[PDB]
Order: sequence, then C-alpha cells, then structure tokens
Amino acid sequence: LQSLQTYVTQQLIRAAEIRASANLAATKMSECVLGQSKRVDFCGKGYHL
Amino acid sequence: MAYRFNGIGVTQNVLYENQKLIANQFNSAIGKIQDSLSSTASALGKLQDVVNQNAQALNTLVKQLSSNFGAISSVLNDILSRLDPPEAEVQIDRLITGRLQSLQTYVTQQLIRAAEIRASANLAATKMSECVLGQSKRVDFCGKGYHLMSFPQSAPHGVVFLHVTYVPAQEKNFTTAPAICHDGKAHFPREGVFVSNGTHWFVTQRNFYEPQIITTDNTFVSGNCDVVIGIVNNTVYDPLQPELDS
Amino acid sequence: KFNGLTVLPPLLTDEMIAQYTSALLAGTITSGWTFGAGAALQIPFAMQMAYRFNGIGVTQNVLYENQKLIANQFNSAIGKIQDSLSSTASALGKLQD
Amino acid sequence: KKFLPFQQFGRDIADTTDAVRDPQTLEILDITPCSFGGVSVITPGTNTSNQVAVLYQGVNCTEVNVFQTRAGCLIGAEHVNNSYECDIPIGAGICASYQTSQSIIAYTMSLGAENSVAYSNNSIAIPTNFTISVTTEILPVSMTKTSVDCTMYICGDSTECSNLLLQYGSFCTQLNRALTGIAVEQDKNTQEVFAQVKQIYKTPPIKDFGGFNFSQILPDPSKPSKRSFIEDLLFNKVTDLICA
Amino acid sequence: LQYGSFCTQLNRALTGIAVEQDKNTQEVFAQVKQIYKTPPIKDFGGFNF
Amino acid sequence: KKFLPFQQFGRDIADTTDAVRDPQTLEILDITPCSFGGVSVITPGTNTS
Repeated sequence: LQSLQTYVTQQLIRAAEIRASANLAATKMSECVLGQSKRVDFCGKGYHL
Repeated sequence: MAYRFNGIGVTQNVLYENQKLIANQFNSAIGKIQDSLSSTASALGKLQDVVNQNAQALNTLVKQLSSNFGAISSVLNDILSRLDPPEAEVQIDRLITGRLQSLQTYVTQQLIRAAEIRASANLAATKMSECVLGQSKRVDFCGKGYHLMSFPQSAPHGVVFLHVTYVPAQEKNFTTAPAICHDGKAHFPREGVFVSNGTHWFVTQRNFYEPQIITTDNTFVSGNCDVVIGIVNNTVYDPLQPELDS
Repeated sequence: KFNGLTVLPPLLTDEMIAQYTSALLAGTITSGWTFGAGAALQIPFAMQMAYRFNGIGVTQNVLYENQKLIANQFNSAIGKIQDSLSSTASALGKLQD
Repeated sequence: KKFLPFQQFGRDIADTTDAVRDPQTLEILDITPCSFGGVSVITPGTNTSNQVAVLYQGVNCTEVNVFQTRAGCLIGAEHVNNSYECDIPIGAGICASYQTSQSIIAYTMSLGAENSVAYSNNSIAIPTNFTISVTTEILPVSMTKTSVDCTMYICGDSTECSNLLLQYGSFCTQLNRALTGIAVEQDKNTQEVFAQVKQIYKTPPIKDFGGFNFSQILPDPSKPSKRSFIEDLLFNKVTDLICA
Repeated sequence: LQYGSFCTQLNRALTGIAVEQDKNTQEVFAQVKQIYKTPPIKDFGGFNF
Repeated sequence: KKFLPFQQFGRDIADTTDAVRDPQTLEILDITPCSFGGVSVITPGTNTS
C-alpha cells in the first residue's frame, strides 16, 4: 500500500512540472508563432520575427 | 478607446466616426453574456470542479473513521470496553496507523491542490494588470482578437474576466504591390499597405481599409526602381506642386 | 506490465497533432499573423517579412534590397537544423527524460 | 525462444516469469497473462437518454452491434464514417455522441472544418468591416479553507488513545502547520489579485459613457449587497454539509 | 477492504493525471478551430519550407 | 424529526448518530457534539507589550 502512495505521490508532483511546461508551450505559440513577440529573449536570442 | 485602437494598428479616426455603430455591437455583446450564464450553467464548471474537488476529499477523510483499518471495530469506545488496554493498543495501532495514512494522504493532496490553485492565482493577477489594468500586445491572452479593455468580475472562490477584443470580419480580394516607381526611386509606405482596386494604387491600413491618395507624406523615397522585386509604376501626388501658383 | 498496470492510449493520434502543425505552418505563410487574431487574410509573404522588420525597428527597404541575401541565410539556417538534429541526438534529451 | 538446457524457468526485468518449460516434455511455452482491463461506460446524461455503450481497453471483443476500435472492444455503438466535432472522449482519436430513432455512434474525432487560403503575389485581404466581441475567462483564485485537528480526528474523546499519539512525535503537530500554511496562502491570493490599488474609485453621479451601457457591469446600490448585475448570476449559479 | 477507500482514492488520483494530460494536448497543439492548406503553386520569396 | 414506529436510532451522512430513542420513555433526542472551537492568542511582540 505504501508503494502505491509513493508512486502516486511522485506522479502528481511530476505532473505539475509537465502541466507547467504545457502552459509555457501554449504561451510561446501565441507570442512567438501566431503573433510577433516584443518580449526580450522569450522567443530566443535576438529580435523575434 | 481612441488610443487603444492605435496600439492594435487601427487609426483613431475610425472610432469617432463608427462610435455610433459600436454602441449597438458593444451593448449587444454584453447582453449575450448575461443570457449565456443564466441559461447555460456549464460555463461556470471551471469553478465548480474546485469546490467538488474538496468535497470529495472531505467526505473521503470522514468515511475513513467508519473503516476498521484492520482493527476488529472502527469505534474507539467499542475496542476500549472489550479488549484489554494492552490488547486494545494492538488494535488501536492499526486504527491510528490506518488513520495517519489517511490523514497524511489528505494533507498531501491539499498541498498538491494548493500548488495548482497558486498557479492560476498568478494568472489571475497577471490578467488584471495586463488585460484589465493595462493593455498588452500579446495575442489571445485576453481572449481571441486584438485586446482593448478588460472588465473584472467577482465570483465565489474565483474571479470572472470580461475582455473586449477587436476582431475583423469582412474582407475583399485586393491587389497589392511591394513598391511604387514614379521618379525612378522606390517609394515605400510609412504606415499601411499598398492596395489597388484595379484603377489607382492606394495606401490603406492593414487592420482597416481606408483608401488614401498616395502622397509624399505617407511614403518615403528609398533605393531605386531596379532593386525591389515586383515594383510597379504609378504617380505620387506632391502637395507642393499645386501650391506653386500662390 | 503483467501486474495490472494499464497504459491508456492518447486522445489524439500522432497524425492529428501533425495536422495541427500543418495548419499553423500553412497559416503563417499565407495569412501571416491574421488568422490567429481573426478571419484568415491572405498577405504576400514578401510583405509579411517586411512588416515583421518594421516591428523590430528595421525599415522594410532592407528586405527588398537584401531579399536575395536573406534567402540564402534562411535556407542555410534551416539546413543546419536538419544536420544538427540528425547528427546530435542529445538535443531532444529534454523529452527523453 | 530457446531456454538453456540447464535453466528451466525464465524471468523478465521485473522478476516475473514470462515462460516455462514442461517438466516432462521438452518445449518452450510463453506465459501470457489472462485478458484484463478497465470497464468503460459511455452513455448520455440521464436527461437525454438511457442508452449505454460498454467499452473495453487494451483487449479485443471476447466476452460480449459488437465493434472493435484501437482502444479496445466497443459494444452498444454504431460506426459512422462521417467525422463530426468530438463529444465524449474515448481514445485513439475517436469520440462518441448520441444522435440519430436515436442511438450512440462511434466516429473519428474531427479537427474542424476545412478552410483553404488562396495565396498569390498581389493577392491581399484588407478587412472592410469589424466586429466587437466580448470573451469571458474564468480562473480559480481562492480555495476553501479547511483546518483539520489531528488531535480530535485521530482519537475522538479518548485519553488513552491520545496517549499513543505522543509516541509518534510531531506527526500530529507537523500536520497542523501544513494545513495552516495553506490557509494563509489563501488570503495572499485574494490580496495580490482582487485589489491591485490602495485607493477606492467611485463613478460620478452623472454617468455619460458616450453611447455605451455599463449598467450590467456597474454595481447596483438598490440591492442589499453591492454587486454588479453579472456578479449576481455568478453567486447563484455557483453553490448541512459542513455541519456534519 | 478493512483499510477503507485508499484503493478507490489511489485510482482517482491517477485518473485525474490521465485527464490533465489530454488537456495539455488540446491547450497547446491546437490553437485554431480550422485547418489551413497552401495552394499547389508555392512562391515563398526565396525560402525553402 | 419523526422516526417510523419501528425505527429507533438515526444517523447522518457521516454515519455518526444523529438522534436516538430513549428505550424506557420513548422519545427522540438530538445529539449535538460538544467541545468545538479552538483557542487563538492575539498579542503583539514581546518587546512591545
């Protein structure tokens, strides 16, 4: 039973890291891909096109 | 709203003239929101899932007391009045051990759920300043279309945002040229695009179609006519030429 | 595996996610930045890069004059992406983790 | 597979035997676990219809309109070639919905209507009209504050039972601070979001908006609790339980 | 069964993960409701896509 | 609350006893658990007062 608790505990924590990356990816497509991003070094070094 | 249109690439001259028609489109848009939330109750499911998430967690933690957790009975008074103090401790060990694992599991889930709530809290605080408080050029953060203004609204265990966006609708097929050749030097636009309906080339905005005669004030002379690819020939109106008679 | 661990299939197949990419790629070329903010509006790609330079403070005249040079730099850059991803397999280690 | 003559039983990376050799006859027999999977029930809401469609995961049709999909066996549904918008998610890019004498059908999830954009050298589209739309976005802010007592919860009204809790040390004392920290964070989320300024601005008595009607979003003093017309519907549409 | 709903709960926790992963797929990969396609004649202005 | 003639002890959603029936003189009694509420101390810094 404790083995499952350890597994579920890690999956929930690791899920937060993936969900945080997903929101980051969705943000880049909006600023970088769809539109033109004026932010500094968000789309990578240099002025983004 | 005049300046808010300048940030999205639209001249403020369209607001003052079209502000009468915007009253019907803006007011009608607000009415649709009130009818959608009242008739459709599924739009608020985002916040409902947060309350139900804690409800299932509270009832689960309370139902654990009914479980024996390996003990003969799930009641403390029953084991204390039957088995000896030393024997009850053996059964109480399974009760506390089973409840500790259930209590820690609840606290562990709250910390994980609390982190997910904090992630959305920063977004709510970010939309307030960028969408509501200020204006951001970022696309589709405040909702589809060019962002103009956001109206915050209070909601139980959350917040609701009303965003005003500028979405173009009607368009037409136009013929555009990269440059105009008049005196032998490439003429380039300062603001807008070169559009022609088949008669004369015009300089209009990208987000709005506003035909304007080509003039030296709306363009600047750069390069020549033999460099830019796809350049076309046309005439550039000079305001100083007709004024020479005075 | 055999102990009762079930691997659930994804909601969208690798093909469907690839179609979303093709839609975005095809849109940016013809419609530039418009399709994301509203209805699709066709714009010539030559003018797209022109207005993307004006946003960063570069007069579009640079494009029309250097368009030939920008054509070699870009194409040569994409070639390095294929050689890098093909030669270097560790660039994707973020996903392998 | 061929086992070593001196090795009768095999094992995988998990130390679980996937095959065995007959103690009598010489043969290589692989051991495949029996069919197992989760039971999925795809049915429309009770308001719509009572039709139900059973779905199996990672297994073909065995037990058992019996159709097979990439996710497993699906019974009680009909396969349709026409792709529509997703309704009930299933898997492997397949969605189910209740439509037309109506039943449950299984179709491939559609990515949306096809839109072709014509590209040309001089072809350009300049909007001749605009439309103002208001999009609604909802995000959670504050979470329900709940403070649990590990002293009363663990041992109800029991002195002897509580005595055993001291042997565990801070386990109870530690869990009290974990829940207290969450309650404190709930207040900081409302202060950093709801109120972005230190002053309170009120609308003037004479309101001239230039042709726009803000009465919907403006607070109504006639009500006992000051709120906007939109906030009124949010409080009612968002719901003793706590007494127990 | 004497240990209560721990079995049920550990399944619900992992069930949520599988649901959240599908959300990251839609909230990221698909930014549009339509499918765009290029014409057969491709003029990219010198670039090779 | 009016319990049926043959019903005696009631219970709430939490399975705890909501009410009982006195076996000698028959009547229903609502049990309100005692000992509720915590104790919080509000004081300024030691060096203050």
